[PDB]
Order: sequence, then C-alpha cells, then structure tokens
Amino acid sequence: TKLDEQFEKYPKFEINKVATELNRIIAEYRNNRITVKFRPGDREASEELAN
Amino acid sequence: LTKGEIVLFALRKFAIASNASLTDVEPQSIEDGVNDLEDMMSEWMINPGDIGYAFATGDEQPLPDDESGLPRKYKHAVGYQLLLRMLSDYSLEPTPQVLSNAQRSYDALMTDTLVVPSMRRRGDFPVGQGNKYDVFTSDRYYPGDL
Repeated sequence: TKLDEQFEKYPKFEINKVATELNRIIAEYRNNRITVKFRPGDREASEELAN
Repeated sequence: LTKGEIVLFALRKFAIASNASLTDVEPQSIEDGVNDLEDMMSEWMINPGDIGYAFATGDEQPLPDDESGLPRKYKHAVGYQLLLRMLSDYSLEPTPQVLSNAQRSYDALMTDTLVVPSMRRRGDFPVGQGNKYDVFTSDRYYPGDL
C-alpha cells in the first residue's frame, strides 16, 4: 500500500514444510533403483538367450 | 414546485414568529439571512456532504429569488438548522420542542445519505484452488486495490 506516499510492501515469510515427505519418497527410490530383467522361457536355449 | 432561496427564509422567519402577520423585519434581515444560508451550505460541503445546493457564480448577492437546487424533501431539515443558527441575532433562545423537531429532521436527512463503505480483501490474501485461477480467471491472490 501507499502508506503516506511510499510503497512499503507486505512481509512475505516462507516456511517450507511440504518438501520433507517428498524427500523421503525420493530417498526411498534412490535406495532401491530397479531395472529390466528379461526372464527366460521354457525352451532348450532360452537361458543363454536371456543371459 | 421549483424552490427559491426565499421560501426557506419564510419558513425560518414564521417558524419562530417573526413573519406570519407582522412586518418582514425590514429587507436587511433577508440579505443577512441569505448570506448566512450561503455560508452554512459552504460549511455543509464537509460534514453532511454535498446535497445538490447551487452556489452563486462569481458575482456577489446570491439574491432571494434564485433557485436553491434542493429537493423538496430537505427543506424542513435545512430550515430548522438555519433557524437554530440565526436565533441569536434577535437575542432569543430555542424551546425544547423546536430542538426536537430540528433533530428529527436532521436525522431524516442523514438517513438518506449513508454509504457504509464495506471492506475489501487485502491483496496478499490467497484465492483458493476452488476458484480455478488457472483457466477460468487469472491472478491468484486478490487484487485488493484498483
């Protein structure tokens, strides 16, 4: 507001409290990363193929 | 129906027994009064606010035959106030019933002028997600200014 011919602005404090659970979730994945597997089948040579 | 600036003075002068069937207090008391009415309107331009009075233009002598520009609903209030202001010229004192009438009329006048401004949101106040500030409107947070 003007406040006697000035432009003082409202104080806007920021206390970030929504990031803790997000960090917990991200740490959960970075601990156990998981990737592709390529399971074999029922055949004479599928084992070596999967390897 | 158009309301001159002298009808008001008739109302004062015969509301306290100086005009009804006696002399018109000489033409001097009319000019003195009309100046009083002009100055009282000028003052009223502050506290009660504007009510539509028409002032003189450059020249002096507002004159009793000029149109006041007031609605007929305000004449009792204006008259009682100006009687209260002029009573001391003739060294008189008002009676309680006159004071009660003046207060009644003044209250009626001020009832017809209220605004009750009403407050607006601050400007750092959020507007909720239910208002859909993305697509329907814009500018999350109220403007609170304009």
